[PDB]
Order: sequence, then structure tokens, then C-alpha cells
Amino acid sequence: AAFQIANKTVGKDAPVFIIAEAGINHDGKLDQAFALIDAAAEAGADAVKFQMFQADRMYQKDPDVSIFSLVQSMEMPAEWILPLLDYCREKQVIFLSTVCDEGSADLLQSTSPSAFKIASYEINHLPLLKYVARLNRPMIFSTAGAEISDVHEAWRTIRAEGNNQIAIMHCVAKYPAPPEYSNLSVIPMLAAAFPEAVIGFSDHSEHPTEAPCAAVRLGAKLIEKHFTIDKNLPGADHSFALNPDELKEMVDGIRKTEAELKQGITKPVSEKLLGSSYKTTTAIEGEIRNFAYRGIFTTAPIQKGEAFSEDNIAVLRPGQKPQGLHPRFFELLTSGVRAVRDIPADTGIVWDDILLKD
Ligand SMILES: [Zn+2]
Repeated sequence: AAFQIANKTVGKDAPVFIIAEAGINHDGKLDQAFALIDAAAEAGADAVKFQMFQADRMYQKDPDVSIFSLVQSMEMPAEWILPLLDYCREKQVIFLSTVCDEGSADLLQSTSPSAFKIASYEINHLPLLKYVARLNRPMIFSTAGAEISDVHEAWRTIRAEGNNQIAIMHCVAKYPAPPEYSNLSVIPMLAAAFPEAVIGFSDHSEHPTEAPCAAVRLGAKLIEKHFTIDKNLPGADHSFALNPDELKEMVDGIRKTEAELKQGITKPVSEKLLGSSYKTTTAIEGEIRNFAYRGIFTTAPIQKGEAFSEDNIAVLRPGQKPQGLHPRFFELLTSGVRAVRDIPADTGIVWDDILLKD
């Protein structure tokens, strides 16, 4: 299990691939975005990751579409993007971002991305996983609150499209995540369970080295950690992210641990960090797979008799609403299936909406 992100190997015998996660910590200032890039580079990270798309588009569908409306849906100003990419290319770091639908995917695609990153709550956005898999770039997906079957289904879905360059991140959705909640024994379990996937760890814990290094010495081949330029900035994700020094410190930790392993140096991992190998949601996450993953929702009122289509249902995050049918049924419903009763707009689809009982 190995593949290429840009000019760099990820997986068996390759160095750990380090992603510095900048998020929105540029505070809307382009020069601060360049400074985050600098910090990542000086730290010796492989990749720097920015949020491109706004969270709203994940909970509600937003209505020949104008570029001037498109840009209102993005996190950073569109005029930043080529310059950032240029500046990454010259500081020899790999720019990465996250997609959450077909449209965000297309926007990112238009910049020739090195990999597509998928967040935990889209682990079951199967139409999205299929759509991006067909672009033939590496795919990194996160697994906060997932069980083994979700990980498997996401995996199979990408593989079925002919794309076998997959990395699976273990992750805890709490931020920050107390050490006790790491459950690092999950990393070897996933690696044996998916021996053609490359397995990483997105780290949401505060400490600069204890969980990153323990993960690496349990076999993780990518590490993701948040960083900022200054921890005291009025916290976007500032307060709990690593500052530039701590980032460099983490990297040096990881790289030393790698070379120690090359020498045969053992180093056990604490009971506290190991936790349980049963891949599942934590006590501090609490069944997000039921209330936070995507489902199928009406975007308009649907009337009895009416064909389901791309135009009246969508694969969306529930927010506060009760969950819609699993996204695995989205293709089926839009292939000419019809409502058996009126469905209000903004309501998750349910079996009684599609199954005849009269
Ligand atoms: Zn994160």
C-alpha cells in the first residue's frame, strides 16, 4: 500500500506525510495566509491545508449559475487562490483542501489538486465519493465517529470506480481531544483490516508530540495537526492549535521517531493512548453517525406521485433535523422512483415516503 501525492510517496517505506492544517487561521488577511504557509514550510511539513468552502452549503442546498454568487459560498476570496498556490509551490509545500459536494469538487479540480480530502461527516456521501474517485487523484478520508462498516463502504465505493490511491485517517471529532480519547489501537486494526489502504491520524489533542509520535510508532503514515501563527489570537481555531515552534517540534518528534524505528528502537505506547481497538464513536462525540453524517433531504415540497430527482432531494447534513435515508439510496430514488405521500421541504426522507401501505 503506497501512492504519490504530487512528487512524494505516501505509505510502505515512505516517510510519514505531514499535513499542517491552517483552517481559517489567516483571519481573512492574505499576508497572514502567506505567514501560515511560511510556518508550515519552516517546520518541515509536507502539506499545508486551507478551508476553501463555507459550512452553510453542507446543511441547506443554495440556489445557469453566476460566478458572483459562487464566490459568496467560499471561505477565502477567489483572488487569493492562484497566489496561495504559487506561494506553496515556491516554498515547496503541497497545498491541500477539503471538498463536500460535486460543486466544491469541481472548483478544487480546476486548480489541479494533489489529493482530495473528505471530512468525517461526508464518510457516507457515497455519490460524492464516487464522483471524486473518478477524477483519479489520491483520496484522504477521515473517520470520526465511524464504525468499521462505514469505513468499509466508503472504501469499496472509491475502489469500485477504479481508484486505488486511498488513505484513511483515524480521528476524534472533539476539539481539543483529551489524550484518553485518542484510541490509537485503532490505527493497527484499520491497517490489518484494509491492507491496501494507507492509514493516518488527524490529531485534535493539544500536546505537540505525545499523540503524533505514539501514532507514528503504531504505524500511521500521515499525521494532520492544526497550527496557527499565534495561539492568543481571538480564537478562530487559534487557542488549541500549535504555534510555529510547536509545529517544528512535532515534525522533529515524528522524524526522530521514524529514524529510531529504522534502528530497531521499540518504545511502547501507554494504556491511556491505546484505548480500545473497537472502531466506534467516543463518549465525547456520542453517535454522530446517526445525527451528524449525511442523509437524503427534500430541497422543496414533494407531492404524492412526484418523481424524485436532483431537483427536489439532496445529500445533506441534518443539522438539528431528524436524519434522512442513507445516501446509498440516492441513485435508486433519482432513477424514476416516486413519492407515495406529500413530503414537506427540508425534511429527511423516510421509508414511509416511498413504500406503499394502502
Ligand atoms: Zn480538524
